[PDB]
Amino acid sequence: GSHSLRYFHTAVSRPGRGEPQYISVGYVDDVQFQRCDSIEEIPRMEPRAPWMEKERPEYWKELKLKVKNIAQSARANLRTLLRYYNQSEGGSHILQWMVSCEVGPDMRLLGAHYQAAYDGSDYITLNEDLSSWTAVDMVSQITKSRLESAGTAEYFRAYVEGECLELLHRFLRNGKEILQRADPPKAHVAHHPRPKGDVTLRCWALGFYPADITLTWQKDEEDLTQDMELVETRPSGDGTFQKWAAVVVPSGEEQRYTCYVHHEGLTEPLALKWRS
Amino acid sequence: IQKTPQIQVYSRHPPENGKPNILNCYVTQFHPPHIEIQMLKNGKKIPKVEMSDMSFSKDWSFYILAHTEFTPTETDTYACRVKHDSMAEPKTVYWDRDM
Amino acid sequence: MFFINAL
Ligand SMILES: *[C@@H]1O[C@H](CO)[C@@H](O)[C@H](O)[C@H]1NC(C)=O
Ligand code: NA
Repeated sequence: GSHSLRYFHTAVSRPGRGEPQYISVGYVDDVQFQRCDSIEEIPRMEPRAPWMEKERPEYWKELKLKVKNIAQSARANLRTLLRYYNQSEGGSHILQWMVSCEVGPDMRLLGAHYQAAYDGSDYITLNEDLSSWTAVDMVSQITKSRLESAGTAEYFRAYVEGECLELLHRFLRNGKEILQRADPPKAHVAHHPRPKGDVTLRCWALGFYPADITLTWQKDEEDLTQDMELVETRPSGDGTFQKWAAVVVPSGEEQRYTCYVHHEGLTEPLALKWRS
Repeated sequence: IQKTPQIQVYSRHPPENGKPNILNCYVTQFHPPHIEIQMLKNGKKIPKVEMSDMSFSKDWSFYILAHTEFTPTETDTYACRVKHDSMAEPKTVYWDRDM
Repeated sequence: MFFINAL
């Protein structure tokens, strides 16, 4: 029921030729709305959702300046992190961070997040209170100490209560048809004989939004957790998601098995068997 | 850290021989973000492959979607080939109409 | 579109 505005930021210190030194993608819930990057110091921006056509030119001009300033700052931060971690100058290193704000059904603010990683591992996290920080080691402890002495989380809260809230409100209004929706899964069980005489049962779920889903197989009175093969949920490319879960079973016992599907768009767990 | 890509090759819509469709190559769970993805039909590279923007998940690992138009038939073979720095050599995954 | 200097 709640909704989130989320940005996923990456900076790279020695990118390959043609590769971005900085890139960020923005989402509302599970729908991407833009790409920003900087390649050889040139900032670029592209829309990815149809409601972005309603943004005024002033939106993109302000965004362009933010992209230039962020990329310069992340580059400087990568230089400092190399020194504090006693690392060599030749290699390429990675700085990632996530920024988000969350509202409830009635558009009331519920929370926000700021979290950063260096070379793929947690570095620092802003806590639930939006005032204190959680570090992982003595380098990030220095960062925490400086952020809390400076009171720097004040300025993140002002971003959350200002531009983050403004954009989430406007995007939920202009993109209402795409964003304020739940598409239920269309589900079926497929049957595949195997060369050795047993059978693969594959339970499919297609065409659902949002992405979060659960698929489970169950045998009469026996738990099949370790038995099933479950693929990571995956985009179909049209704005919906798909997934399957499979078990191998003896020929003739297919009706002992049941697939259960749980999704926001269903009124209750759906139960499926191989029909035949 | 360094993390090895997981690869899935699949159609947008359930496949039916002779009917146009979209072939997806979804690559997840890798770090760092540099990656090379190609798609092949009957042993020939497909030049017209669309790439989504790259993003990442809450555990910091990256993910990306490549896709191209295709028409499945009873004889044509399709593959996605992926190379990442965590791998000594590229990995090829073939489309299977049942998965 | 917000960034905090880590150091
Ligand atoms: C880097 O080296 C200095 C001097 O030897 C040391 O004080 C510091 O703790 C080192 N940094 C890390 C992250 O271990
Ligand atoms: Na401050």
